[PDB]
Amino acid sequence: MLEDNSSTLPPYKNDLLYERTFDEGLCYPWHTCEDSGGKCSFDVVDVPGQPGNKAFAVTVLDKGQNRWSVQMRHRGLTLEQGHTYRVRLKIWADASCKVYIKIGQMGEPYAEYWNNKWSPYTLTAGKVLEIDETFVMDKPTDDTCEFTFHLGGELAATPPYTVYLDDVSLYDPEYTKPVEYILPQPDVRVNQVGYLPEGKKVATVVCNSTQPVKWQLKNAAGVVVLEGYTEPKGLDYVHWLDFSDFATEGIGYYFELPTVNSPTNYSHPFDIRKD
Ligand SMILES: OC[C@H]1O[C@@H](O[C@H]2[C@H](O)[C@@H](O)[C@H](O)O[C@@H]2CO)[C@H](O)[C@@H](O)[C@@H]1O
Ligand SMILES: O=C([O-])C(=O)[O-]
Ligand SMILES: [Mg+2]
Ligand SMILES: [Mg+2]
Ligand code: NI
Repeated sequence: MLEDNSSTLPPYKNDLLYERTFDEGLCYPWHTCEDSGGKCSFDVVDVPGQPGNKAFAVTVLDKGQNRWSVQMRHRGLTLEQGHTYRVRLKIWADASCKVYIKIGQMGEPYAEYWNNKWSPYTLTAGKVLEIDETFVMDKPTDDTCEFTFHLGGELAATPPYTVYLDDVSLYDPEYTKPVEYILPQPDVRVNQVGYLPEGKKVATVVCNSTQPVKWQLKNAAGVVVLEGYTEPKGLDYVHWLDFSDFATEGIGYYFELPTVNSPTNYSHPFDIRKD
């Protein structure tokens, strides 16, 4: 499920970005680009001092010739004329360096629609830069935009070092992500392929009760391997089911809500595994 249930960002459905938190250990569609001598590598890693939180981590390896020689970006975005966008992120580095952040066209003529008025930011070693601001898309609608961070050339410290990105968001109240319609879902909603052992794992539960409800994780053989109570969130009634510490690989896990008087009181099957 693409929904991230971030407890501090605006609604996922109104975000132009598809990955914001990285807490499940995945970064796609975020990716690097290496150009004109630039080299880098990437991973998703835990953040020291922030338990449960993971960050997109791009290691600069060769600065290359230009600032765009090393990039981390998210493509496929449409900025709409007359709309107001809110830009939020946390970025830091384990070497003092600089970064040029922009939202613009991915190809020629490379129009830039937000770019901190053409100014790079400075990332002092270990010090977090947090951005939270708005801009108006007053140019005509463009469907070739990317949210990108240029790290190369003159912006770069002496490699190697790593730049981290987290809770990155592009919010427009008048935008709703494209949708597929889905069949009525069972009461427990999971990621239908699954989770990495080390990733955050929060399922969504809908049920009649306003109060917490008993849940059991069973393996494929139907044996209970973990139990808890849900955490009620709001309106039937939406609850969260956090099983992040469970890390045991297997195929065909599923939940059941044993006390819930519902013929759909389970989840679909899913896997925990490294793939
Ligand atoms: O074509 C090489 C490379 O271009 C990258 O875009 C750069 C471009 O090279 C540069 O002329 C312009 O001023 O900056 C942009 C980036 O904002 C592009 O990002 C790569 O995908 C492409 O392979
Ligand atoms: O903003 C829009 O037009 C939309 O939701 O596609
Ligand atoms: Mg995600
Ligand atoms: Mg995170
Ligand atoms: Ni509009």
